[PDB]
Amino acid sequence: FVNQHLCGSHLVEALYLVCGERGFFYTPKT
Amino acid sequence: GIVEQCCTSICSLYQLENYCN
Repeated sequence: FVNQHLCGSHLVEALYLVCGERGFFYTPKT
Repeated sequence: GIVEQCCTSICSLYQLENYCN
């Protein structure tokens, strides 16, 4: 794993890897 | 919230696991 601050799309793409085939969700705020 | 932890600092894969089940 590579350390990076994770916000926006970076967080989403990181979650695909960590959660794998289980999928994941995100909590946006308009 | 958990989003702030990852935006302002470095969420390890362990912290990231919380975003899913």
